[PDB]
Amino acid sequence: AAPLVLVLVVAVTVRAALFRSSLAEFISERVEVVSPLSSWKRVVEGLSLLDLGVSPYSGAVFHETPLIIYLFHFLIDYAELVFMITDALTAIALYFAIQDFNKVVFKKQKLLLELDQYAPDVAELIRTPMEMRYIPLKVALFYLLNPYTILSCVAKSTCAINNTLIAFFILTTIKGSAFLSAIFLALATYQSLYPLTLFVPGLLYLLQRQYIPVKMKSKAFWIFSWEYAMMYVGSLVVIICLSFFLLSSWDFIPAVYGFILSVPDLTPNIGLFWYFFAEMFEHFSLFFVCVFQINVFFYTIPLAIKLKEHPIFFMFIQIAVIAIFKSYPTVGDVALYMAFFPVWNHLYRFLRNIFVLTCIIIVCSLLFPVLWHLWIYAGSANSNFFYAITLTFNVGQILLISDYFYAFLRREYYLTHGL
Amino acid sequence: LASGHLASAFVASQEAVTSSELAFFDPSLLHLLYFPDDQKFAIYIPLF
Amino acid sequence: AAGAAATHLEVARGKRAALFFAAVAIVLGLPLWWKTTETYRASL
Amino acid sequence: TPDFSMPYNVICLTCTVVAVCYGSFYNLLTRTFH
Ligand SMILES: CCCCCC/C=C\C=C/CCCCCCCC(=O)O[C@H](COC(=O)CCCCCCCCCCCCCCC)COP(=O)(O)O[C@@H]1[C@H](OC(=O)CCCCCCCCCCCCCCC)[C@H](O)[C@@H](O)[C@H](O)[C@H]1O[C@H]1O[C@H](CO)[C@@H](O[C@H]2O[C@H](CO)[C@@H](O)[C@H](O)[C@@H]2OP(=O)(O)OCCN)[C@H](O)[C@H]1N
Ligand SMILES: CC(C)CCC[C@@H](C)[C@H]1CC[C@H]2[C@@H]3CC=C4C[C@@H](OC(=O)CCC(=O)O)CC[C@]4(C)[C@H]3CC[C@]12C
Ligand SMILES: CC(C)CCC[C@@H](C)[C@H]1CC[C@H]2[C@@H]3CC=C4C[C@@H](OC(=O)CCC(=O)O)CC[C@]4(C)[C@H]3CC[C@]12C
Ligand SMILES: CC(C)CCC[C@@H](C)[C@H]1CC[C@H]2[C@@H]3CC=C4C[C@@H](OC(=O)CCC(=O)O)CC[C@]4(C)[C@H]3CC[C@]12C
Ligand SMILES: CC(C)CCC[C@@H](C)[C@H]1CC[C@H]2[C@@H]3CC=C4C[C@@H](OC(=O)CCC(=O)O)CC[C@]4(C)[C@H]3CC[C@]12C
Ligand SMILES: CC(C)CCC[C@@H](C)[C@H]1CC[C@H]2[C@@H]3CC=C4C[C@@H](O)CC[C@]4(C)[C@H]3CC[C@]12C
Ligand SMILES: CC(C)CCC[C@@H](C)[C@H]1CC[C@H]2[C@@H]3CC=C4C[C@@H](O)CC[C@]4(C)[C@H]3CC[C@]12C
Ligand SMILES: CC(C)CCC[C@@H](C)[C@H]1CC[C@H]2[C@@H]3CC=C4C[C@@H](O)CC[C@]4(C)[C@H]3CC[C@]12C
Ligand SMILES: CC(C)CCC[C@@H](C)[C@H]1CC[C@H]2[C@@H]3CC=C4C[C@@H](O)CC[C@]4(C)[C@H]3CC[C@]12C
Ligand SMILES: CC(C)CCC[C@@H](C)[C@H]1CC[C@H]2[C@@H]3CC=C4C[C@@H](O)CC[C@]4(C)[C@H]3CC[C@]12C
Repeated sequence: AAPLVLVLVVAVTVRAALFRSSLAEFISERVEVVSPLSSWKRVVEGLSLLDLGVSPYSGAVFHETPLIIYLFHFLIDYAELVFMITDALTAIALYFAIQDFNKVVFKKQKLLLELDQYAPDVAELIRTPMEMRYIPLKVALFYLLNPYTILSCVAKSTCAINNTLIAFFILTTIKGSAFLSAIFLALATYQSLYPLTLFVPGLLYLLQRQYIPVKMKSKAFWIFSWEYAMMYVGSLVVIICLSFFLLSSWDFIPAVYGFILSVPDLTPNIGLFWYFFAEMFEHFSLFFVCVFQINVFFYTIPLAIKLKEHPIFFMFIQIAVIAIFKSYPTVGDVALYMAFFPVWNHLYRFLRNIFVLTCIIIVCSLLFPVLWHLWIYAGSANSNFFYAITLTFNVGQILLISDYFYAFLRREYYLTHGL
Repeated sequence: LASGHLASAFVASQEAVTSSELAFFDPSLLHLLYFPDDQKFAIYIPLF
Repeated sequence: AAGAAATHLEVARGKRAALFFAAVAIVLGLPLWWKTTETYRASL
Repeated sequence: TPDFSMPYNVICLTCTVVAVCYGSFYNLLTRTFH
């Protein structure tokens, strides 16, 4: 109780201290922290264009949804308070979700014990109440005190609101409400397109909570799936139709979703698209954009075949994949799946090459600003340095995720067959 | 021309020459605008 | 009798995943590459 | 400005990274412990 309040106080104090210093303007302009879809300056530009009588979507600078326009129209003066509130909200939601999940896990593990479906000598692999006591508080601390999250907050990037919506989706799903879950997933899909892939894991968790078997010759399964899908799609339809009536146009749609899907702007970031499409042969551009945006939606089905009985680990992997392979990535997207590492640290004995990967990620994080400076202000370097750093960062992320997946499977094998 | 109607034949021949030369000199028939078919394997090998 | 069931299930699931991989690979990669990288010629 | 000399190395490197991810996931999702 007191630990959570103390953590919140420390996080708010650090953010408030950094808001008043001489580094806020420097932080607000980093290409690693803001994107053409997240910058605060584009928000104020759109609001000014509306007061000059021009449509915000008639140019090439503003790519935000109308709901952001409404919110910040009413709260432009109190901007710095909003982001603190949102970060606290996502931390608290994660805390309570993890508490409930741990209860389910211990109860499920306890039930198997008497059905004696575990090997005779498998102990020291059994979860105990003394070790799961401080997992939620840790999760909250890892989210709040991550430098990526603090940097995102001081820059007033819109990614914080997206993270809050995802965290509320997780909280409502684990607590067992499907209507609110569908609403929050629709709100997350409205802002960015990729969160639609989290539809399958949440449905699997809900079905498992109802004790409904998942089979092709079942009746409850199909009815539940149909109801959930209908609620989600209706939510999306109503939000879009409501968005039409703010400015009486459909122009926001190509400005947002077309921009995400087609990647016209070539500003550098920590992703894999910008330099590839600045150095492309025009004959193959369509084929390559199609391939590299199918890659994101590719893994959901086989992962759902393998991880059918473990929906939450499935969610964690899917969020990491979205963060790695999106068109305009930011460190704020990276922090969200890093917040989940404490949940999976009982798998530490089966991890291999964790040390080198952590060191490499840490080094690349510091090497981004120095090489940006040497390229853009000194003139002593070129874009190849920056491209190499982005390549190394993404490779390290992929290796780390694969390691966690391997450790999970190895522990399952040892649980079933004997240590 | 075989039937002996000179005026209609003249008009038809005018249309024939106009259409043929319109097709022949089209700006899109320049070989230099298209990617060489020899180098495509370089592109498809790395992800195949 | 748990181990046999748990080896059989995992083998079957691996087979299913491999089949999905192969099916999506051919069924999308061939038509997509053919239709996006073709020289369009009309009829003469 | 970008580098005008290497439009062909970029394709190979980026596709190599994507292939690394694909190989890891395929090997993890298709095989079984023996
Ligand atoms: C750890 C696992 C890593 C996973 C994958 C690895 C990814 C990154 C890691 C290493 C790099 C590999 C990929 C790098 C490729 C591009 C980067 C590059 O090589 O460029 C050089 C950047 O320097 C660095 O890379 C290192 C600096 C810091 C980065 C550190 C690396 C990562 C560290 C992270 C962790 C460290 C510790 C952590 C542990 C705790 C810059 O050099 P430069 O620009 O001078 O040279 C280029 C170019 O050189 C190359 O790119 C090398 C070619 C192959 C490289 C790929 C590596 C192979 C395998 C790597 C193994 C890694 C491990 C993987 C296994 C896990 C190239 O040769 C030339 O083509 C290029 O152009 C050249 O630029 C210059 O050259 C020309 C001549 O000067 C010039 O051309 C112009 O001038 C000519 C006139 O003569 C003209 O003919 C031309 O037309 C041209 O046009 P011009 O008329 O001049 O117009 C001018 C208008 N501006 C170019 O201009 C010139 N720039
Ligand atoms: C595969 C494509 C077309 C996507 C859409 C899925 C359909 C194939 C699903 C939707 C509803 C399903 C049906 C829903 C209910 C049943 C009844 C079920 O049998 C019972 O309910 C018997 C009850 C008993 O006697 O215990 C057999 C499968 C079947 C026909 C299902 C077969 C698969 C159906 C048609
Ligand atoms: C809820 C989800 C599953 C899809 C259903 C939502 C529909 C209510 C929306 C989504 C996208 C919309 C379309 C997006 C773009 C266009 C192009 C637009 O064409 C223009 O006139 C644009 C430029 C111009 O005004 O000159 C006409 C409306 C239309 C078809 C929109 C009609 C309404 C649509 C189908
Ligand atoms: C959750 C499921 C059921 C549906 C999710 C919604 C998407 C399927 C829809 C919603 C809005 C749509 C977009 C609305 C407007 C456009 C612009 C339209 O024309 C363009 O300007 C294309 C861009 C370009 O080629 O430059 C092309 C399709 C696209 C991206 C649409 C693609 C499909 C989108 C993303
Ligand atoms: C579950 C749904 C989202 C379908 C599964 C994902 C893919 C099969 C589809 C869905 C949306 C598609 C994208 C929608 C819009 C575009 C923009 C389109 O851009 C243009 O045509 C403009 C010119 C160019 O840049 O080539 C290129 C293909 C792409 C990325 C599409 C590639 C294939 C995607 C990722
Ligand atoms: C009102 C809007 C702006 C923000 C809402 C934040 C607060 C009120 C919400 C967010 C997450 C919520 C918690 C999520 C889960 C649980 C577990 C349940 O067994 C009791 C309620 C409890 C503990 C909720 C209490 C209220 C809560 C703390
Ligand atoms: C504008 C922002 C704040 C969203 C507010 C909540 C939105 C998502 C609410 C308002 C009205 C709601 C809809 C009202 C009725 C239905 C019919 C039901 O059979 C499925 C769900 C569906 C389609 C709801 C989906 C969620 C919904 C669209
Ligand atoms: C149905 C979903 C889930 C999967 C199917 C893949 C869809 C989304 C993808 C795969 C290949 C894609 C097509 C590939 C190339 C072209 C040519 C040009 O006209 C641009 C769009 C268009 C026509 C794409 C439209 C979207 C497309 C059809
Ligand atoms: C969205 C998804 C469900 C539809 C897209 C097409 C994919 C998923 C379909 C097309 C052909 C299908 C395969 C056809 C036959 C078999 C053999 C059976 O013994 C197990 C399932 C398996 C291996 C199917 C898995 C799913 C599959 C690969
Ligand atoms: C990358 C994933 C996640 C999305 C889509 C994967 C599949 C459909 C794509 C990715 C790379 C593609 C291949 C890339 C290059 C070539 C060489 C060409 O001469 C024939 C088609 C072929 C062999 C493609 C087939 C389809 C392909 C295998």
